[PDB]
Amino acid sequence: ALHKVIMVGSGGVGKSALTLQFMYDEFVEDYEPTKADSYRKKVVLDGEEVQIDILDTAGQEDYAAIRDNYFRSGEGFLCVFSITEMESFAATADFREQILRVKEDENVPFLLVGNKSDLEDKRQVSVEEAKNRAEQWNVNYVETSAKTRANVDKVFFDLMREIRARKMED
Amino acid sequence: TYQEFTNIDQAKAWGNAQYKKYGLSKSEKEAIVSYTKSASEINGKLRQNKGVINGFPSNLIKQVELLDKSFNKMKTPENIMLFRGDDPAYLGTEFQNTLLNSNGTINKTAFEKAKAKFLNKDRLEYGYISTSLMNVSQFAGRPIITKFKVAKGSKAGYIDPISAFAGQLEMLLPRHSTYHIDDMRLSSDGKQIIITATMMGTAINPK
Ligand SMILES: NC(=O)c1ccc[n+]([C@@H]2O[C@H](COP(=O)([O-])OP(=O)(O)OC[C@H]3O[C@@H](n4cnc5c(N)ncnc54)[C@H](O)[C@@H]3O)[C@@H](O)[C@H]2O)c1
Ligand SMILES: Nc1nc2c(ncn2[C@@H]2O[C@H](COP(=O)(O)OP(=O)(O)O)[C@@H](O)[C@H]2O)c(=O)[nH]1
Ligand SMILES: [Mg+2]
Repeated sequence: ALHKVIMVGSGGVGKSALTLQFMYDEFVEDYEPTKADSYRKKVVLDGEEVQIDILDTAGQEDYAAIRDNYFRSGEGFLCVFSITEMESFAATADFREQILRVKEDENVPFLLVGNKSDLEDKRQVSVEEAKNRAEQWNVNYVETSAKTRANVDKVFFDLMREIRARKMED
Repeated sequence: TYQEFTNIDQAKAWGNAQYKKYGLSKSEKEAIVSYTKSASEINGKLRQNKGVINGFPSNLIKQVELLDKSFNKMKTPENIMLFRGDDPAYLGTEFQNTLLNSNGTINKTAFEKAKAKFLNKDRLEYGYISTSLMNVSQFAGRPIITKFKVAKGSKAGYIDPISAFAGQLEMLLPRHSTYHIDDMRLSSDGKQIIITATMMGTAINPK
């Protein structure tokens, strides 16, 4: 089994840092903002050996045909914002709309990810507003830190479980 | 040395001479016309997303693609000075209602803070950068004036002949551009911050 994950979210939210923490258990600071890469690794998911496929999108130059292609190919989405940037939270609705427009399936595996949880002292987005949005969207909200590893494995594994459940029907 | 136009008719002559060679398509011109009507909205979304466009709706993302690619046809033939007017929020949210003294002069504390924040540093702009060939348009009265030093061969388009606001002598620069702030001073007026910056280039370079 291969579970195809797409990272989405505004520039600078931590998509790359999250991906590299998951992949190689390292905190990578200031990874090239406009650089995209794909990653693949074998994991044991609830006693079963599977592969995860992660596309860490850049997004600054992903025009209609490019983004539509990878939204269609993607099976699950980590929608990341930074808890320190309200604008990045506001933007999450846009990524989700565009994902929903191409997938025409509201039941798409999707997690809302509030990253940079170590930066509580600079928080701009309340837990209340994010949890409320997650409920409205019928998805889970998880707060992460690629710096401290907080909930990083959790979001990737939880999304995989959702992709797996969706594949089970049928 | 960077050309700096001292006369509107000369600037227009130079601009028209560049424009004549662009050979823009119908859809490219339409995207540009629409930009001149909607810049702050398009640039607002680019800034909100730090340049990421994959959440943009169809109409907006196609406009961005057309704008981006039109710069393959629009380059400056020589080193040129471009002028830009900005409002206080350009310096940051903390400057928005904070830049000006009650008598209309730039506050010296605000200025010193801005100088520490930006001087001798690179700055990245997520939006397209609207500028003018001269400093006599309606934007010349804004509290922040930027003089951009734009090198020969750089992506830069004279779009006045198709702008919804002819007379602005508009030179558009690509989005996602970095420039280095070389100098920051107060006008003799004390009413404006004058910034001199060297344009470095854009990250958006489609085939
Ligand atoms: N401003 C100029 O000197 C200039 C030059 C030529 C043409 N124009 C015309 O004016 C319109 C565009 O106006 P504009 O240049 O103010 O649009 P803009 O999108 O660049 O800026 C909109 C507002 O945001 C501010 N701003 C700019 N960069 C910012 C940043 N990085 N962070 C926070 N705020 C920032 C601006 O000062 C302005 O108040 C277009 O129709 C264009 O044709 C403007
Ligand atoms: N303090 C802190 N910084 C982070 C975290 N995640 C990412 N960063 C930093 O935030 C910036 C943007 O991160 P990046 O992963 O490149 O964001 P991306 O553009 O979405 O891929 C970089 O300077 C990272 O080092 C985090 O959880 N905590
Ligand atoms: Mg990245």
